[PDB]
Formats: sequence, C-alpha cells, structure tokens
Amino acid sequence: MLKYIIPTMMLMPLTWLSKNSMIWINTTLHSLLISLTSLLLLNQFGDNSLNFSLTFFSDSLSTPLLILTMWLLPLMLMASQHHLSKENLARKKLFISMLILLQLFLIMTFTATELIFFYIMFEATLVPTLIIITRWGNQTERLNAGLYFLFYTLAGSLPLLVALIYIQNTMGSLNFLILQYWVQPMPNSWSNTFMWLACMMAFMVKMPLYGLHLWLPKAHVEAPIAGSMVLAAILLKLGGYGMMRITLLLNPITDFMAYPFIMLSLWGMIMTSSICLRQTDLKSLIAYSSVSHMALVIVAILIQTPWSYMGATALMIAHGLTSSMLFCLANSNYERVHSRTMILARGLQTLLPLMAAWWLLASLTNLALPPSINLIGELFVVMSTFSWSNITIILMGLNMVITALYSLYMLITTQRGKHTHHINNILPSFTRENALMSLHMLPLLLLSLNPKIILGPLY
Amino acid sequence: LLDLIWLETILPKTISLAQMKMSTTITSQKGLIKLYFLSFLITILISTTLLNFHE
Amino acid sequence: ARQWQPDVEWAEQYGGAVMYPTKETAHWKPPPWNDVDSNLTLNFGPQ
Amino acid sequence: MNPIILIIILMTVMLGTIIVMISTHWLLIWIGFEMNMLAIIPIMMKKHNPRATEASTKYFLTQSTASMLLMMAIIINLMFSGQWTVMKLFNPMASMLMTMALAMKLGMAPFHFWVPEVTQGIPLSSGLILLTWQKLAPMSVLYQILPSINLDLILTLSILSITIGGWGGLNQTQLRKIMAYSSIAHMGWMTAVLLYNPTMTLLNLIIYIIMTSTMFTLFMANSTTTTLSLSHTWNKAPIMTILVLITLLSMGGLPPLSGFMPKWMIIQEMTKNDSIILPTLMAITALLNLYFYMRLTYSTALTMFPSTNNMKMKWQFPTTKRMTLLPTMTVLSTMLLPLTPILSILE
Amino acid sequence: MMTGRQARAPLQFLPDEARSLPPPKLTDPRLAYIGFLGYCSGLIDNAIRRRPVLSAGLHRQFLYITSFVFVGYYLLKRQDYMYAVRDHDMFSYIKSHPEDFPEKDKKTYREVFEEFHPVR
Amino acid sequence: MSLVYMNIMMAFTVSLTGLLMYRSHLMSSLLCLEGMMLSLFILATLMILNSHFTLASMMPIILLVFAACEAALGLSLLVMVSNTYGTDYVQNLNLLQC
Amino acid sequence: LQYGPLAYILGEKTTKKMTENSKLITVDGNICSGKSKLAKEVAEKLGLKHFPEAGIHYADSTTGDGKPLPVRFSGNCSLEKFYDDPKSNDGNSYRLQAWLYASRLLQYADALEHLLSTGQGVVLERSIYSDFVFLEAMYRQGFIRKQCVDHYNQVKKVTVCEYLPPHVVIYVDVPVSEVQSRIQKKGNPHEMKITSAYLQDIENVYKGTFLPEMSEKCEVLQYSAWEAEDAEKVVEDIQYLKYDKGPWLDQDDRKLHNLRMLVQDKLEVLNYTSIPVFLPEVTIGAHQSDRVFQEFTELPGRKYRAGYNEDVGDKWIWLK
Amino acid sequence: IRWTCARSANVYPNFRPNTKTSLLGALFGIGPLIFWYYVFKTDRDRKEKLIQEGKLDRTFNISY
Amino acid sequence: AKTLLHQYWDIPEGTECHRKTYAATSIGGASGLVVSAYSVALKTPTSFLEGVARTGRYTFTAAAIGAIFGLTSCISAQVREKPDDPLNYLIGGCAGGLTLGARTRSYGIGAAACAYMGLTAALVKMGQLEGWKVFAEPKV
Amino acid sequence: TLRWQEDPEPEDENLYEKNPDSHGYDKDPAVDVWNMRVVFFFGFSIVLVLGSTFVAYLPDYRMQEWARREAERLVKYREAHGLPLMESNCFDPSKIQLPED
Amino acid sequence: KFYIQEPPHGSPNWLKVGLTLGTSAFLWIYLIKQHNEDVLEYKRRNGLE
Ligand SMILES: CCCCCCCCCCCCCCCCCC(=O)OC[C@H](COP(=O)([O-])OCC[N+](C)(C)C)OC(=O)CCCCCCCCCCCCCCCCC
Ligand SMILES: CCCCCCCCCCCCCCCCCC(=O)OC[C@H](COP(=O)([O-])OCC[N+](C)(C)C)OC(=O)CCCCCCCCCCCCCCCCC
Ligand SMILES: Nc1ncnc2c1ncn2[C@@H]1O[C@H](COP(=O)(O)O)[C@@H](O)[C@H]1O
Repeated sequence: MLKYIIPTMMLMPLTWLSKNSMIWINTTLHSLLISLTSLLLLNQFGDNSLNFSLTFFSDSLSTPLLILTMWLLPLMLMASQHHLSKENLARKKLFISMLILLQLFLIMTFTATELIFFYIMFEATLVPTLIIITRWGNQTERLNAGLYFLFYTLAGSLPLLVALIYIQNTMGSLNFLILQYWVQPMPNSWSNTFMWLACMMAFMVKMPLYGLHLWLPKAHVEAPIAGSMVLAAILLKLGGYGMMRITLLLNPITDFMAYPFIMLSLWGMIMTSSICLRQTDLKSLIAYSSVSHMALVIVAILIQTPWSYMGATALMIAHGLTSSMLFCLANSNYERVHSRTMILARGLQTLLPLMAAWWLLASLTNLALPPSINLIGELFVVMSTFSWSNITIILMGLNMVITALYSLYMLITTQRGKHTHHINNILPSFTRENALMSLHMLPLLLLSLNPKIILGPLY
Repeated sequence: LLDLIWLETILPKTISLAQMKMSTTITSQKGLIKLYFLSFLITILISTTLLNFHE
Repeated sequence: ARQWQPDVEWAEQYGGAVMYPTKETAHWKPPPWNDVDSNLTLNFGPQ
Repeated sequence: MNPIILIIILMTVMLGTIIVMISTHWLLIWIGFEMNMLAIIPIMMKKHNPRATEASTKYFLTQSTASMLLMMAIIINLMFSGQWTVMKLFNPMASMLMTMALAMKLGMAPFHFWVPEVTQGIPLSSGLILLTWQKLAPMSVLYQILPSINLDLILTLSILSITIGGWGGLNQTQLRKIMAYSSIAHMGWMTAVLLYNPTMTLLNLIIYIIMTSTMFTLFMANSTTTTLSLSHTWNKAPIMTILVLITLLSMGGLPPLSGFMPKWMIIQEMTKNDSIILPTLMAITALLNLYFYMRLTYSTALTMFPSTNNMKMKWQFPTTKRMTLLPTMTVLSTMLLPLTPILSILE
Repeated sequence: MMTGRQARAPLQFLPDEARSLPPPKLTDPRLAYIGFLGYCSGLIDNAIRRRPVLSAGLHRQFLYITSFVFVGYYLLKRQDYMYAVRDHDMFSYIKSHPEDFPEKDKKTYREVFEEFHPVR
Repeated sequence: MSLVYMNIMMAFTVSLTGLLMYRSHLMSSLLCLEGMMLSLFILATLMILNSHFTLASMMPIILLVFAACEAALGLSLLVMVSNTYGTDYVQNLNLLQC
Repeated sequence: LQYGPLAYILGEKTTKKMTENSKLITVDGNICSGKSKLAKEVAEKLGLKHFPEAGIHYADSTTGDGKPLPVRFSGNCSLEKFYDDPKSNDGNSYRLQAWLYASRLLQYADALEHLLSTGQGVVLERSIYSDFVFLEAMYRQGFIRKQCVDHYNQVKKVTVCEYLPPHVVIYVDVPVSEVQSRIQKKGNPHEMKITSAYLQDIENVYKGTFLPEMSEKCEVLQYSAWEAEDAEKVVEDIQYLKYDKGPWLDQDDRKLHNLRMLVQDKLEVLNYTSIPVFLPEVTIGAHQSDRVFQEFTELPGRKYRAGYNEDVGDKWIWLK
Repeated sequence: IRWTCARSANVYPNFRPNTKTSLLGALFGIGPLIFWYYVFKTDRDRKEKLIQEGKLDRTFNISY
Repeated sequence: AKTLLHQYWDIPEGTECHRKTYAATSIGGASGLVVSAYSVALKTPTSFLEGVARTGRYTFTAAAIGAIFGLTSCISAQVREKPDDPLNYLIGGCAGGLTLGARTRSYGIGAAACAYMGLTAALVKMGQLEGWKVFAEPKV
Repeated sequence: TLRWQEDPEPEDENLYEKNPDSHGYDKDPAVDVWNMRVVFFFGFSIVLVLGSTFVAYLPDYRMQEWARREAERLVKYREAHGLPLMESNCFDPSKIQLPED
Repeated sequence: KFYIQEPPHGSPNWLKVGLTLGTSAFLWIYLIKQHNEDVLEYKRRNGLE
C-alpha cells in the first residue's frame, strides 16, 4: 500500500510549499490523480485477497471504502474552500494538512492486517477530527462537541485494546490472515461475555448504537462541512470494519447474546426516524437519519448472514455518499441564509431550480428508490432480517413508512411553498457548488449499473 | 423525554456530577501541616494494624 | 455569522481560584502575579 | 544567587543522585539522600519569598520523616540480616518502613499532601528540578529491592495515586498544581508495573521526564504561571500554541503520540500476568487525566482568548530567553511511537 | 530482566558479542525516520526563534540531522544486540530443559472433534 | 530478640507519634525528630556492640553527624519564618492553599 | 547574545565600570517647565547623554528602521483626541497613559542597561517613579474610574519592586499661571484645552505624596523656574552633593549582575505589563487582535527577527 | 431563534427529576424494549424447537 | 481486615442469615471508621462532640449499608434458591443504594447508587465464580 | 465603558458584483477559470468516464464468469456418466475417522 | 542599513558555523569509519567472505 501512502505523504509538502493563491487548485488536482490511481486496488480474486505485504492487505470489503475515502477528500476540499477565504494562509494550510493527515490515517486504518495496528491508527484518526471540530466550527457548542465526541469513543475502546492485547497473549498473533485459520470457538461464560462486551462496545459507540448516539447530533450542527462530510460518510464506517474484522473471533457466543443490541437498534431506529419527523434543523435531521441507517447496519452485521453482509456493505457506501451530499445541500442553504432553521427559507424552487433538482435527487436516493444501491443494500438487509425472524418485518415496515415521510417533508418545506418575502440574498448557482453536487451524485447513480464491486467480501 | 433528558442523564451527566463532587471533596484542603501529618499517622496505623501488610 | 470567540464572561469563568467554587473556597483569593507576598526598652537605672 | 555557588549546589545534588545510583551500601544510600535534600533546599529559596519558605518547611519536614523511616528500615534489615548489601530485604516490616519512606519521598498518595504546595510555592525551574530529578533516586532504590516489595501494598498505593491525582487535577486552575497532580498520576502508572517488569517502569519514567521537562520548558519560555496568561500566549506567538497543543495532547495518552507508547505497553506487561480489571481502572483514570488536559488545551490553543493592548509592545522584541534543547525534547515527546522497540536498550 | 546478563560486566554499551552481529545498514528505514526527526527539530528551531523556516541556518539543520542519525544508529545497534541476546537465551534454555517442555503431535482434521453452531 | 531493643524501638515510635501529631510549634517537632534520631543511633550502636562488628562502628556517629547536618538546617528554616511571621506557629503556616 | 552568568564567572564586574561620573539623573516637573533642554543641558557638559522623553512611539524608534509606527500597529491611542475630549467612552486616555507607562519602563530599562554596561551616567526625563501623579490628575477630573486605577497600581506594584531609584532627581517649580500662559503661547491648536484643575492637581499630588517618598530613596533638588534657565548653578549643585541616600551603596556585584540579567531581556521587563486583569478600556477583540497581528507581520522588517529579513537587504541568512 | 433555542437547548437546564418525569421516562424507555425482547425471544425458541425436530418445512430454503 | 472478607466468604451464600449480615456489618463498620478517621484528619471538626458525631454518623451509615446488603443477599438467595446467581447481589446492591439514599436524604443518589454498587456486587460475584484476581501475582 | 473593543462583524461578501463571471472559487478571474478547468477536466473527463471504462472491462471480477465455465464443464461430465449433480457430502465420506458413540 | 542598531545575529559569525561544519564532518567521518570497522569485523568474526 506504499503506492498510495507515499503520494499522500508527498502531497503533504505540496500543500506546504504551494503559493498563496494556488493551494486549492494544486491540492484538488493531485488528490484527483490519487483518486484515479486508487482504482488499481480492484485486482480481486474469488478466493484470495490482494495481500500486498506483511502488514498491508485489502480484500473485496475494504477496497470500496478506500476508493470512497480518497474520492471524498477532493469533495471536502471543494466544500470547505469558501468560508476559509478570509482565514489566514498558514491556518488554511493547517486545515488542508489536517484533512490530508485524516485521509492518510483512514487509508492506513482499512488496510491494517494486524488488529493492533488497526486500533492504533483507528484512533489516531481521533486527533484531526477533534481539532477540526473544535477549531473551525461556528458556534459555542463546538467546545461541548469536542467532549461528547471524544469521551464517548475512547471510553468504548480503552477496554477493547486490553481485550486485543489479551488475544495477543492467547492466540499468539492478532494478524487477520492467521486468525482465519487459528480461530477457536468461544464458550459460554461470564469472562467470554465481558470479552464480547469489550470487543463490541467501541464500535457500538462508533456506529453509534441507540442510547450511545448523543455524540452524533451535537457534533454535526456546528462543524465545518469538511468535518461534517468526513464524520457522516467515512468516519462512521470504522464501526462496520470493526464488525467485519472482529466478529470472526466472537463465535458462537454472538448468536445468543446480541438480542438486546438488536432490540435497542431496531426500536432506536424507529425512535430516531420519529425524531426526524419532528426536527427544526437540517443538520440534526440528517444526523438522526444517519443514526437510523447505522442502527440498520448494526442489525445487519449482528445477524451475520451472507445476504446481510452484502446489504450492510452496500447500505454503508450508499448512505455515506447520500449523507455527504445531503450535508452539502444543508451547507449551501446555510451559506445563503446564514441560519439552520428549516422553516425560515422556504419555496426555493421558485428561485433556485438546479438546487431543487439536486434536492429531489437527494430525497429520492435517501428513501431507497430502486434500482439505486441504497435500495439494494436496504432490501438485502430487509430479507436477512426477515430470515432471522418473521415479526422483524413489522418493526421494519413502519420505519420504511417513516423514512419516506420525513425524507420528502425535509425537501418540501425547504423547496415548495410561498417563498419568504424578507429574504433577498439568494444568489444563483455557483459553478463550484453544482460541480461538487454532481460529483457527489453521478457515482451514486453509476454504481447501480455495476453493483458487484461494492457487494462485500463474499459476493 | 428520552433523547434529550434521560439518555443524556444516565450515562454522561451522572458521571460528570459524580466526578464534580469527588474532585470538590478531594481538593478542599486547608493547607495545615498538622492535619497532613495526622493523616500520615492514621494512614500508617491503618496499613500496619487493619490491613496487616507484614504477613 | 462568523466564528464565535470567547468573551470576558468565559475568561472570568476560567479566572477563579478553583475550577468549581464550592462552599469553602469562597474567600480563596488568587495568588499574586509577581509571586511576591518591638525593640527592647531597657532602663539603665540609678542603682 | 551567586553563579559559582549555584553551580556548586547543582553539582552537589547531581553528586547525591549519583551516589544513590552507584553505591552498594545502605549508609551511602542514606548519605546520598541527605545530600540530595540539603542541595535541593536552597534551590527553592532562590527568590526569598514567604511562599518559598512555607514550601521549603513542608518539603524539609516530609523528607526528614521519610529519611528517619528509611533509617529505621535499614537498621531493622541490619539487625535481622547482619550486612549492608543493597539487595532483597530480610524482613516484611523493614520492607513496610522502606516502602513508606520511598512513597513519602516520591509524593505517592496518600502521602501526596506535600507535592502541590511545594510545586506552587517555588519557581518554574525549581519545579522542573524537583519533579524531574527527585524521581530518579527513589526509583533506583525501588528497582534494587523489588524482590522484597509486598504486592498488595504497592498496587494499592499505585491505584490510590492515579485516582487521587486525577481527582485533584480536575479542580485546579494554577498550572503548578496541575503539574503536581499529573505527576502523581504518572507516578501511579509507573509504579503499578514495577513488580511485573521494571523495564516498563524505567521506560515510563524516561518518557514522563521528557514530557514534563518539555512542558516546564514551554512554561519557562512563555513566562506563564496561570491559565489566563497561557490563553493570552496566542497573540504573542502561534507556534507556542501549536507546541503546547501537541505536547498536552501527547501527555493525554492519544495515538500516534509518544505518550501512548509507555502506558499501552504497561497493559502489555499486565495482561501477561492475567491482571485485567486493574489496567482497565487505570485507563479510566487516565481518561480523567485526559479530561483535565483537554480542558487546559481548550483554554490555551483551540480557542483564542481576548488580549490586551500592551502586548503590541511585546511584538517588537523577539524571545531572547534560552530554551534548553526545546525542539529535541518536543520531538521526543511527540513522535516517538514508530521507534517503540527502542525500550530494549533499557534491559 | 536481562540484568543477570548485565551482571558480571557492567556499563557496557556494546559488549564483545555485539561486534559479531550484522550492523544496521545506512539505508535502514528507522535511521531515515530518525533523520526526519532531526530535520523536524531543525525546522522547529527555525520556527520558534522567528526565523525563516526552510533556509535559515543550514549548519544547524545539518548538525541536528547528523547528531540524530549518530545516536539513532548506536541505539539501534544496542536494540538489535539486546533482541539477539533475548533469542539466544531463549534457544539456550529451550535446549537445556526438554523435560518441562515436551513435543506435540499435531492431529489431522479427519478425527479431531469440533462442534458446529448453526447461524440462522 | 531482647528487652532493651524493645524499649528503644518503642521510644522511637513514641517520638514518631509525637512528631506526627503537632502541637502548634515547629521547633518542638524538630526536637521530636532529633529524639527519633537518638533512638535510631542508640539502636544501631547497641546492635553493633552486641554483634562485635568493629568495622561498621563508623556508621552510628556518622549517622549522628549527618543528622546535625540537617538539624541546623531546620533551625535555619525557623528564623526565616520568624523573619516573616512574628512567631513560629504551624497554624499560621497555611498561606499555600490557593 | 552578549552577557550572561558565564561573563560574571569570567570576571565582568559592573562596579569596576561605575566611577564618580556614573550618576543616574532624571528631570521631571510640570507640562511646560522648560526642562526640555535642561536635562539635555546636563547631557552636553557632564560627559553624559540624554534620551528624549518616552513618547507614544519611542519603541517604534528604538527598534526597526527607527521610523515611528502608525497608530494601529503601536498604541491604538491618541494624545490629541485625549486633549480634545478626555471623557470619551472608549477610554482612550487610559490607553494612552498605559502606553506611555510601558514606554517609560522600556526607556528606564535601556538607561539602566547603558549604565550597567558602560559605566556612564544617563540623563532621563520623567522616570517611572514620577508617572503615576499624572494618573492622579486623571482621577481628579473624573476622567477614569476606580478599577483602572486599581489595575495601574497592580501593574506598578508588580513591575517596580525589582528596580532602583536614580541618583539625583531635578524638579523645576513653575506656577500654574505662568505655565498656562506658556501653553497659550505654544501655538499648537491641539493643546488649547488644558484645564487649570489639571495642573493644580498635578502640583498638589506632586508636592503632597511624591516628595515625602522620593526624598529618602534618592536626592531631590527643588529648583525654580527663573533659575532653571541658570545651568551653572544646577551643575554646581550636581557636582557638590553627597551620595549617601538611597539603596545605591548596598549593591554589590552579584545584585547588579542579577539586575543586568533581568534588564537586558526586554520581555522579562514587559512580562507583567499585560497582566490578565480584564478591563473594558484595555481589552482588544480577538478578531481585531488577529487582524492587527497579521498586519504587523507584513510590515517590512517585522516578519522575522532583526537580522533575518530578505526584504530589507540582509545577506548570508542561509549561513545565519 | 428564541423558539429554536427553547426547543432543544433549554430542556435539560430547567429539568428536575421527580416522580412524573422519571415514571414517564421509565415507562417509555424500557417498556417497549422489554416487550419486543420477549416477543422476539419466544419466537426464537419456537422457531428453534420447530427446526431441530424437522417439523419446519425447509425444502427449498438454501438462500439465507 | 484480611480475616473479615475471608470470614464473609467462608460461609456458603444464602444458607445462614445473621452471621453473614453481621460479617457484612463489621466490614462496613471498619470502612466507616477508616473514612471517618480520614474525614476528621483532613477536615478539622469544630469540636470534639461534633467530631465524634460525624464519626458515629459515618459508622452508622456504613454499618446500615453493609447490614442491608448482606440481609438482602441472604433472603434473595434463599427465596430464589440459587447460590451461584449474581442477580441476588444486584438486588442487594440496589437495597444498599436505597439505604444510602435514605440516610443521605436523596432519591437520584439512591437510584445511581442502586445501579453502581449493584454492578459492583455483580462484578464481585462473577469475580468469585470465575476466579478473577484484583492483585495478580507475578508469573512472567 | 464598552467591553472588549472589537471590530464590527463583517457583512456577507457577495461575489457577483465585482465579478459577474465568477464560478465561486476566488476573486481573481484567471484563478477561477483555471480552478474550474482543473476540476472539470480531472474530475469528470478523467476519473468518471475512464473509471467507468476501467470497471466495465475489468478482467473477470472474482473469476465469476470462470465460475460459469468450469461449472459448464462439470455437469457436462456428470450428466454423461449417470453421476448425481451434487452430493450431500462435501468431502469424501470414506476419508474421515468418525468419533466414537 | 535598515535597523537603527546592529543586531547580534545580523552578522555571520564564521567561527561558530565553521565549528558546526567541522563537528558535522567529524561525526559523519567517524560514522562511516565505524560502520566499515563493524562490517569487516563481522565478516572476520564469521568467515562469510
Ligand atoms: C462507553 C462506556 C462503557 C464501556 C463498556 C465496555 C464493555 C464493558 C466491559 C469492559 C471490561 C474491561 C475489559 C475486559 C477485557 C477482558 C478480556 C478477557 O479475556 O477477559 C477474560 C478475563 C477472565 O480472567 P482471566 O482470563 O485472567 O482468567 C483465566 C481464565 N479463567 C477464568 C478460566 C481462570 O476476565 C477478567 O479478568 C474480568 C473481565 C471483566 C472486567 C470487569 C471490570 C471492568 C468493568 C467495565 C468498565 C468499563 C469502563 C467504565 C468507565 C468508562 C469511562 C467513564
Ligand atoms: C466504488 C466505491 C466508492 C464509491 C465512490 C467511487 C468514486 C470513483 C468513481 C469512479 C467512476 C465511476 C466508477 C463506477 C462506474 C459504474 C458504471 C459502469 O462503468 O458500469 C459498467 C457496466 C458494464 O456492463 P456489464 O457489466 O454488463 O458488461 C460486462 C463486461 N463486458 C463488456 C466485458 C462483457 O456498464 C453498463 O452496464 C453500461 C450499460 C450501457 C449504458 C446504459 C444504457 C441505458 C441508459 C439508460 C436508458 C434509459 C433507461 C430508462 C430510464 C427511465 C427513467 C429513470
Ligand atoms: N502620563 C501622562 N499623562 C498625561 N499626559 C502626559 C503623560 N506623560 C506625558 N504627558 C504629556 O507629555 C508632554 C510632555 O512634553 P514636554 O511638554 O516636552 O514636557 C506634556 O504635554 C504632558 O502633559
């Protein structure tokens, strides 16, 4: 994986040695070159993963996440290049350096063969997001957003690391190419129960699980939108990678223990859909929708069937793209009106038609319109959860009503109706904004034609 | 009722107020050295007699 | 509109003697900034 | 203070520490400890202030009590053993008295009632000399007598030290009391692993010394002893805010910084002995330490506090102070993780 | 815990057995990382004293790089010497005591019993 | 062991409880400290004289010597308080609390 | 740099260099006492030299090109707008006074460094021990409030305890009517607004509380306005004084070495000027502070240290 | 802005846990969770005891 | 104090009531004396009578905590007839939490104490069952 | 008496007045044109269409088409010799040591 | 002549930079000589030439 890490660490001086007016152009161009270069990871076989070296490997699972990450960096760079025009040049380079370091830690996270390495850089990712959230926000509560985001996640994983070290004393190696053959069944005891809890709770917090989701809306209604997109789209996927790398070792005790987690996830996804039905802020509504989607992903990986794994990976990637572009929509609205209220700016279809079209496409892809990959993943998870038990479909069915009901309503009061009379600073569409929106939207439609590249490690 | 109060109460706020009270009670010392050496004496007496650490 | 910045109320919230003013630490003044805080009458008598 | 007399005093305290390091006799150990005491005493009284006199009186009384307990432990060991070699002790009560003496000398809880006032009443360089150089000789003595150390006593003192240090650091605005309680927490983290692998104790001591010296050098460079002045440092220089942010992130225990290097491997030498709940509890109290560290970082660097109009004058003069090896110690305190196996040089 | 090995002959950075080991090459990645650490330290000196960061004091940067590389090379030599000592004592004790560490007959999968738990 | 050993060590811990419980005067605590050292010296000298250890006979007196080398320091740590406060009461020594 | 503990170990004693000439002199009085040349008179025939009085832009003159800086970079205050409306809401008067006080601290530090380095007496004007009287006038017109005076007393208390009073202090006694007529014939239109109570309170606090503390720690000679133009009588009073008053005799080589170590580091001197006592008159907004700091960064000769600027004509920076 | 601040940010600071609030939170927080847990539990034991004895028709169920 | 805990664990659980209750009461009394001695050490009582009143208050509170905890564990294990079940200890922990809330005159403190030392009692019970060690002896 | 003297809060800067041809990148028109050309060339013309051509003609992902062909052989074997299509035993039932019951 | 005074760091001290260059060259030469001594002593100590 040295053919992508070295470009990132070599682009680091490029954003440090660039001129006073060509930082954005050079960084965007070279990040797009890295994004094209990243397509070589798809040399996948039906039996063996592409094991690059001793400490780097990438199966069919992590490759779409890597492609999403280093396609996501230029979108973040375009989405965060407006409000930082008055910011000092050294701090502009600091922000771009923070984004570059976050990408580097993310790509090193998904390809770490050893689980200790994966943990170490999986919360080396914690420093840049905390710095960006606390420094480049726009409200007072960002200070509180630096606490609840941090002291949740670490409190889930400082047990977990100990458990990982215990496996290093039990199996003798935490390598994932070894542990697929050296894995032993887990007996039923209180010690194995607490080992399962310690190995589960960190990524349960990082999804987030319902009850532990309080850090997600408080860290999204105030972030700079580069931070909002990286948090919603790719930073929540570390929990999914933790599931699909850890659940091999936790069999068969997971089957008769994950009942309250599934109950909490299902009823909390119902609750968060209902909370989306009665929200006043765009950012909080999108964050609670993300909570519902990650609760669905939690159920999908907890029932551990192959169809569920396909649906979980597809839903993860599709939800990441959709939530990132929804946050782009909300950022455009907050840029134009300087507020986050939903009822303030209404009837923008009368003034902005192309943003209305992007709103319509975002809302259609949010409620899993076929044949998009969101519908593919959601349908596969629906069938897998029906295979787990029958009555679950009832607990799905209401949600599939509610996940439509707000998804259009959040559109309608922002786009349809009589426009607000005392608002007159609604500028037309900047080409940068619509270029970013199309760069978000076109891959999401394109992946529907060829879904087999994002269908998990067992397609 | 649930998202804004009770889930916000059970995990983070109870812990924060518990650490608030504990840290208030720990560092309200008056700075007297007679009390400090009395504390050293009762510490030595607890370690020697009650705990029986010379077994 | 712009980024919020701390005002004098936040800075004077951080300006106490202790972080959390309890019932005892009310007369605790902050320390100084520069870290700086009967001759015997004898009678040579007549005798 | 006279420079020649100050140099003689520094040579005396380093000579006392070296005497404790190199001697194979208990009397020479106590002589080196007495020289250490008598040479560090005037370091605190360089400014001739009543606060310095109060701190010196408290330090002298506590270390004198520790020295007398150490002498009684030595005499008990002599009477039950008949020799003077610095090795395992031949009595549990002598082990008790020496452990209490070394805990009093180190400042480990519940004998932590002298470190914050002593650190607060003295200047920054004297605090550096105290909190760095006084944590070498008792660690050497505990390294020598670890066969005879009672397990329950040292583990209870360690967990009490970490909990008390975190709870103390949660409620202090002064920088020096924050340093003292952080030193207690690091002391507990360092002495919890003493009986399992003393190389981990030495490694954590080295990293703690490097980080604490880095922070005290930054405080000396900014000439700040309060949280508000530390916040006001943003207008004088942004680079100072960057280094205080990265260093105080390093002492929190975050990867990929160097402060995650010792503590994590402490667990690596405590899960091998099947001690599971103790590193979890100490990690939770490390999260408490990280919480007050995070509050301090919010004060100094991540939010720029309002300043005054006088500091413009300070913009016309560069910092002419002598920062002793500041970039090297900052780099060693921040990015020592990829050189983790270098601890094998301490065997 | 290697103190017994450092018991007879003390305060030796590199003993006579350390010369029989292959020294680290100058193209070792760890040495390059330590050189990068020295370069970053020189950059920090150019930053904190209000100097230009990339041109001022090339002699200081070269001195920092050389000193960091020197101490890193010697520390890496001590590290690999200690690890070789660890493995050699390992193999010596595992030759020395075969009664307390017997052999294992690795069975095939055609006869070892395993319990299959269905996922449904 | 014996009897005089018991008496001397009990004198040591009696003087320790005297030092560890103050009575509002620094120099009285210094006297108790020198009493603890007196018990230490007496115990060490008696232990040597019982065990015929000739060459260790330097250690008691030197121990004694070093004690004076700190005890005067305690006296040197008294008048400085008397150079700031009128008296030397320890309950007046509570300035270091903020 | 140039001096340190190694130099004192090497043998650099400051008491070797101070002969009978090394007398620290400051001349202070009313607004237009006529001392403006008189102190300079003591410069031009006693083998001494006299820096001008510490103005708003003295630090801008002693560092950099020597060209005084604009108001936004240094001071952010105006003496003329203070003279027009001294009861302004933004507290421009206190800002001007505080900048003048910091300028006086820097001036006294430079003079003491020159005295302890070359052994030459330096003539000054309105030293740091004689500025607070102006603020007392500022308190007796209703111009500033109680909290700002408390802040000034805190600042002076924490910055003056490390220094020494001068050798002699020269006062020129001018009546209020004479100096008022002099002000009216100055001709500058921005100083036509001085009230009589200003000078009356200046003289009242000058004679009431300043004399019974300055007369013990130093030597003060109360002159008169018509004899202030007589230079020969003043210089004959200077040469035939007994140097026995003040702490100038019980100061050995180590005390003056500590004084020189404190003085020659200017940020050590100016460290306690900006104490974190929060006042509405002095506190500057964070956005404004960042903008002003970035504006001062792009000024020529201020982006880097004093000898590391390629935009001013410095060579061999890569070897420095 | 007053209404949007009163909707979310001004709920906890003027909250006092009494019998009514705690009773409502316990009724609406752990009730449906317990109900769904028990329903899904007994469904799982019924399905498992049907499938181990061969009574559940799984003739064509090969995708899971 | 090494014999109080062992004598607490020397009797089978849920078999006899008053001896286990008095053992837990004695452990609580020792803890109360320790914490009251520390409280009168660092914090000066205004008088001798107020100091011994504080000592008696802490002793009574901790003795009631231990007695009710041991009692509730005893009748819980007797009624459910399950000696190897930590749910009895969780019920006893909530009983102790209600006791702490009653003696301190609070309710939210009572519920938080229910949760906290119920979890602590459960952790003690599976520590006894699974043989966990708080202070593990050195092996490697 | 005004507290913490601060510049007035700046208004929302508008971009279509000083430059009606601006694409929302910066103020210099050449910088805007170059940034627009760079993103529209290296984001759409370079990654989308060439990435689509790459993943359309990707060489037999996970040998899936190969999974047909060998299977197309295998039944062609066992439908010509009377063998069953697939067997209930994944491995050889004669090469397993059954544990005792 | 920009600055009003002569800054101490406004002139290149040739002795200091010469000593720094000489120390760096000495350290490098000692490093390569030590590496050569180690590598041929390694080939001598095992005979792997
Ligand atoms: C987000 C906040 C909540 C986070 C919750 C996280 C999950 C909860 C449980 C975590 C326990 C700690 C890690 C244990 C890893 C054990 C691995 C293992 O193999 O164990 C077997 C070992 C078994 O012991 P053994 O392996 O040494 O014994 C040898 C084997 N036998 C048993 C056969 C003899 O388990 C243990 O030793 C004890 C495990 C339980 C630990 C209980 C104490 C901690 C309680 C939870 C605290 C959580 C943080 C709270 C504060 C948060 C911040 C405010
Ligand atoms: C991937 C994970 C991270 C996500 C973010 C990724 C960022 C980087 C993106 C890089 C560029 C995009 C890469 C993926 C491209 C996917 C598309 C692709 O190439 O597919 C290959 C597939 C390949 O087809 P195939 O798989 O069948 O071909 C087999 C392969 N060969 C040819 C070798 C045998 O292309 C197509 O399917 C194209 C079909 C023809 C074109 C469409 C015709 C119909 C158009 C619509 C007509 C109207 C219909 C009715 C409409 C009604 C109203 C709605
Ligand atoms: N602290 C101060 N407050 C008010 N005015 C001052 C202060 N310091 C100096 N001045 C003025 O500075 C001038 C001194 O210059 P000169 O007239 O040459 O003596 C007079 O106008 C004084 O009133």
